[PDB]
Amino acid sequence: GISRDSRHKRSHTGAKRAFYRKKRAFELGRQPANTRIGPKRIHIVRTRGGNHKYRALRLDSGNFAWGSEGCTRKTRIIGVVYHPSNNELVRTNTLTKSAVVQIDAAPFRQWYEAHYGQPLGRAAHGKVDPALEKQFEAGRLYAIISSRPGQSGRADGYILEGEELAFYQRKLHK
Amino acid sequence: RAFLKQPHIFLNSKVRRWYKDVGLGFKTPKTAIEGHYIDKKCPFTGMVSIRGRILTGRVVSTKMHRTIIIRREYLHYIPKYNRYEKRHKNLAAHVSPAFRVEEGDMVVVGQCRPLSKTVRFNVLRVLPRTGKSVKKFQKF
Amino acid sequence: DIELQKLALKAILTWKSEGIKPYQEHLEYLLDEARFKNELTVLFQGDNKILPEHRSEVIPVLLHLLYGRAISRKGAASGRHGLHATRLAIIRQLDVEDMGSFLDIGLGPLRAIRVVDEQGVRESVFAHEPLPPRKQVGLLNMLEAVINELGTSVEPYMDALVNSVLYCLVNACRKL
Amino acid sequence: KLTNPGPVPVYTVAGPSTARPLPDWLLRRRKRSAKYDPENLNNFELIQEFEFEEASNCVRVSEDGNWIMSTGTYKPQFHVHNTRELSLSFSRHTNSENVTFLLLSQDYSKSVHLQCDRTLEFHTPMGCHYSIRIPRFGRDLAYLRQSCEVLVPAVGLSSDGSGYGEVFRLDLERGQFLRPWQVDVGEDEPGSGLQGSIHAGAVNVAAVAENTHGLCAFGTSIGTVEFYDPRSKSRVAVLGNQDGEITALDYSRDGLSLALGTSTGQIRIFDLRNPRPLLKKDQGMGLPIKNLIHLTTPTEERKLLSADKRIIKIWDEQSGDLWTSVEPLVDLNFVTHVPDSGMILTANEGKQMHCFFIPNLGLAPRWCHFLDNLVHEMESEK
Amino acid sequence: MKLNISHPANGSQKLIEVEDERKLRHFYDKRMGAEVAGDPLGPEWKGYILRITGGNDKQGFPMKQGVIAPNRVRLLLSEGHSCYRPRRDGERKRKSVRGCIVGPDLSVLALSIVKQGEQDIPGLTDVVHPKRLGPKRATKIRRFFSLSKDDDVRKYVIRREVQPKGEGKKPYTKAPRIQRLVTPQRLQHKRHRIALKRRQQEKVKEEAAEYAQILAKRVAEAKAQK
Amino acid sequence: LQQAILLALGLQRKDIDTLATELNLPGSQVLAIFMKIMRKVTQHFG
Amino acid sequence: ASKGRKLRYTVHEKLQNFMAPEDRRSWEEHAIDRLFGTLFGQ
RNA sequence: AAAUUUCUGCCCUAUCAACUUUCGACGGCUGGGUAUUGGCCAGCCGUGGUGACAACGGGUAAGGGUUAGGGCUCGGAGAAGGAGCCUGAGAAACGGCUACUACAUCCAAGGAAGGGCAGGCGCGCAAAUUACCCAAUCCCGACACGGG
RNA sequence: GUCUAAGUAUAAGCAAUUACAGCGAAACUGCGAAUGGCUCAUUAAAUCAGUUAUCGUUUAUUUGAUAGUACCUUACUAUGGAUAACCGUGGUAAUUCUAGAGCUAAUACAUGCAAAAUCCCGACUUCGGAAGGGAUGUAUUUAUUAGA
Repeated sequence: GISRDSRHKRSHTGAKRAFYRKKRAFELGRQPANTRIGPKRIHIVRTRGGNHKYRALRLDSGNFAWGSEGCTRKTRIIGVVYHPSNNELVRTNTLTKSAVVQIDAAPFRQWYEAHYGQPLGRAAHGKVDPALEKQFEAGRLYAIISSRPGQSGRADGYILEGEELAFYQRKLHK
Repeated sequence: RAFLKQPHIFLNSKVRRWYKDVGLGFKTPKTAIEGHYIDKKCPFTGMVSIRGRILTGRVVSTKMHRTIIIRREYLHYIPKYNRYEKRHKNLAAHVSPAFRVEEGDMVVVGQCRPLSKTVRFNVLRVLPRTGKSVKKFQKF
Repeated sequence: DIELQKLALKAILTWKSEGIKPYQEHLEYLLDEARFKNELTVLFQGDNKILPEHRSEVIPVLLHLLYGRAISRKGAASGRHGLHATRLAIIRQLDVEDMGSFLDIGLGPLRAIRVVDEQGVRESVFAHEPLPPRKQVGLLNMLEAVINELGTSVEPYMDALVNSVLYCLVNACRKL
Repeated sequence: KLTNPGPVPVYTVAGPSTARPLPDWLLRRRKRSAKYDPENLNNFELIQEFEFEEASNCVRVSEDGNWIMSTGTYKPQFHVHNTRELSLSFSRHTNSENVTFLLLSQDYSKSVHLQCDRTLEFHTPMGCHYSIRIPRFGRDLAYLRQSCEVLVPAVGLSSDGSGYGEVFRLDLERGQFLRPWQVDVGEDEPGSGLQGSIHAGAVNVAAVAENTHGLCAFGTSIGTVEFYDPRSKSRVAVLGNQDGEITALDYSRDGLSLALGTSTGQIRIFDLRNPRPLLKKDQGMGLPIKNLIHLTTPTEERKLLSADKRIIKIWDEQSGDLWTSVEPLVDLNFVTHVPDSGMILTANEGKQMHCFFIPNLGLAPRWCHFLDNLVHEMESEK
Repeated sequence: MKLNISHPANGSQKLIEVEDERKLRHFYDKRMGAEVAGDPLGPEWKGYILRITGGNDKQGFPMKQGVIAPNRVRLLLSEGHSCYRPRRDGERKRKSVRGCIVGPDLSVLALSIVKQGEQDIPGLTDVVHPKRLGPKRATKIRRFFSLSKDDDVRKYVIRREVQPKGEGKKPYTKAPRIQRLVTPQRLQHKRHRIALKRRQQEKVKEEAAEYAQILAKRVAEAKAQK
Repeated sequence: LQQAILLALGLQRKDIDTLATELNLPGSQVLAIFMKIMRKVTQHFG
Repeated sequence: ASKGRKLRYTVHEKLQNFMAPEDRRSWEEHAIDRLFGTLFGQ
């Protein structure tokens, strides 16, 4: 019964219409994924052209990018922090696209002290912004999910840095 | 809310503003060039592609969230009268904050993909004229 | 050999110890070829991280199996994404005392090697080989991964590191 | 079929053997391509298709006890079984992952469920009686049988009128939303959306009895139980300031002693007129207890305690002693018991729904008589 | 309930008429695949023990393993199950089936002796029955005969002699066309595959080099116009 | 409930039908329970 | 105004005669109305 | 192949001037799914949108290209009834399964399978083959053959 | 329903002068059935038509091309299992009902180690052909850079 059609809606003139045609297979709406915290629970489904997409529903580790310095690592997921759409998603701790989520700091700190070597979160090219260093001494940074976990099966994204970092931290304070 | 951002231009780097032309002999306004508004539905700012149909016309409604309405009049030929009959239409287009918006002006709009139920279109040029309210009438 | 390693682990669990007991499922999921990386990130940065009490009881078996899994060539792909990123992530997620015991198990004959004496050059040592060049290039890949994923913290093992790598270099320049 | 403890042995006849199972496609691939020797005797099923391929939400057995309706997650649906015939009667699907259901009739012929997309959907064996979209988001559900009216707690604050927090209610012989039962949750951010805010603004649990008086007990996220009375349409009590979000709410068989619990994992048994606790237990870790109901061996009374850390502890009430505790090896979303005796059913985050048998508490139920002989076979094994 | 007992190690099977449900009483309350001694059956059955593998009750409903019921139970069956061949593919048909528990209500019991006693059953233990086909793959035949790397499985085959029509002609031998045999033609096909591989790659090398010198010439002419 | 069943036959001395009625049971379940009883008294004896 | 967020008190036609009220209650109502009288407040 | 999408063109009627917002009515921001764009759906707020150039409502009476001409060409819902599921590149096949309902078959009574058009009568009196082949043209398959 | 030199033949199938050879029932595999048409409440620019657009999408089949990806501490070494058909023991009153027992194949499902290899560079150069310098695919997702 779920779909994407327009036959149930009204026109630009505000007028409705029957235009009753039976719901067809290219109009298909599929049930959403509440990608939450758990071990890997990903299903695979063939689609138009038999093309398989990965519906993740429980996920534990995502790959996130410290790309202002040049690495990305597969770290664990703590839990959602904020969703711009819905506090209910924030309540039930769901992983969607563009979702700011706290993650671990151990392999990132390992890479920092492996390349630069300066201990972090405990010359001049090794430089961490102070709020990011607060996240580092907390051991749990703020990244964001920029992948579709329901439509790619995976939680990939980038760490939160600088302007968007202060923006979303202020929104946490809101 | 969330943070407005150009989706694939790296900002948080320690060591740009992407704006594209639409071509077709159009000029990206300076407000679209460097004006710090960011909207995914503007042609120069967002990643939408203008193609196909080019049109123009007169606004009747500027008072909406980045959405104007163009009243399209034409002289339909009724054969029973052997005459040309005035028929007004109503159009839809997304307003970029790049242009200065006037009411009753002649606004040039080009076709992009459908951005809502109604909007399939984007402003590319505005001609500031002294057009009056809906009492006025002209083939355009 | 993965089958050898699996029967080995079965006899390891035949040794019934309370240190190895709460992680045995993680050992089995490490040895299962379809859940290697994800079982590794279940082990580390998970809820069931290693308790430091029986950590001494659990380290040797897991380091030995992890060495064997870094060595095994069957399931690895081509390029760097074949087995190089595996060793990369292994040494990225291992501990420095675990790195000392890891280099201890990694260096078979060159664990106790001396390249410099009271004299300058130990030619009596340098005019001998304990190893084939296949295991030598593997050794150098291992220690390169060690140094790159460690960084500064390579100080307390230097007296083995420099001896091993400098013996390999001097054997190389002798053979050229 | 195994057994977790020594003295009082529980018996997981069925469930996920592995907390992280492989993909089932690769599993059957390795099965059909590999030689394997499994324990064919002791490994078996009771009932056909006792799984949901991702997880499940809520199960209930009927008042007739012949139906097993379980709501499951991947391609969200609900499996209904005739437990007399040990198979799926059918499996009907829905539009989103269900929150929680309730059976109206003594058989499965009438079901209703609160569904995550702000909906209350109804179900006959013919099909679906049309869902009602509630105004605001909700947590749980209760049913006035003596005057058929569904009531549901709601999260957030009300839009107009007061700023309490509400319990939506709709009568079955009327058809309308009668009135949201205003239950005070507290304050919220004035600059926000209409769905409330994340920090607070939730009514969580609601409990009632349907043989005794059945006072409308409500539980809200500031850790507060309120009371309404049927035929009064009004609040009766405000009580129970606690630290955690109150998750448990269940009347006893007498209809007087209440056993609530807070999301710190702290369970409290109260008398309705004694404000002092009849009993208190702070156990496990801080990971929240979810489900707590009373249960009786044919002589004594005891209590469930289900905390989501794979912790299911049966405590005593008359002595307070922890009678037994089980680790079901997975996270679990629902627990029931058979009201006959014996079996403890648990919908999990895992693949297969997992269930348990206890012999010291009760017997194998009326539809699985030979389970006593199965635990006897285990007794011959050890 | 009559008893079809098989000695599968002997390859033999035998249905036997069995009365005296008193003597059958110990078979009750037994799941399939479980071990029960035939010693309380009869005096020729001393030392004998067997597992139970299936059976059909009155009205011939077969008995699935792993189902806790004593009575007849209405199940649903998918493709890869026994007791049910699917009418079409991807098909889950719902069918009634007798449960594991050996009740009083059977007609036959499928059993298999897994260990003999000292007595020999005159028709079950006594007669040997070979596998109708031996293996076809060369590694399988090499494993059975424990052959070496040189021993010519081609002559170490198993042959079958048959007498055809034509008024009693000579016997005729049959040999199962070994699948996993490396033939020089197959080796040649591998050579041909890798030859086409290297030929493709050198052709890409040639066209890349000639395109490189061509584009060098073209940009030389372009900047010469410039 | 084993102790009650053991009382009801071993010293109260009645039959399986009145046992089925009294402690509320359909059939041979109490017979299987005494099979368990025999199992435990045999694992004690010897 | 919006999708469902307002309680449109509309009589629902199939949702009209679902279940008859079944008074399953064990006491005599005088116990409980005295009980609600002398709850915590009294 | 399939799938959206743009401008134009409907027939009549004001005893049809207000309508839409009554499953959002229009935006714009964010998420979900879809092969993708899309209030298509879920959170956020803004205000609409159409109409006396004829909205909206009513009525049912459901054409286009090939141009001396006529010719010739093209042109929604269901498979006993609702509900759910299953293959495939493409179906929500009506091909299947499951429940409910309703018939209704055999039976040794414990069980088990299943639901079409065509024809003749339709007063007791009446009127067109129960023909044959895939021979040609065309269509489908491991495929020169097989089936239509 | 579906067979070609070019899938799997031990039919204890026919026909003959040495794993196999021809014909070849059966069975597995792959293809098929998005139609041929039958019924009946209609569809009043929503279909439909012209006219665009996909820089917003999926595509078995067609033919065209199409893959540089070694080594990487085992020091050692052209691979697996099922099962069908088949042989037998039955059950029931029984339908595409099928139980037990014993076989065997894949273009069915499954894994898959020679000091070289291959690129880009090349100093010197007799067109010599080369010292020796660097480096090791693809599919998925995210971030960055280039895109002159």
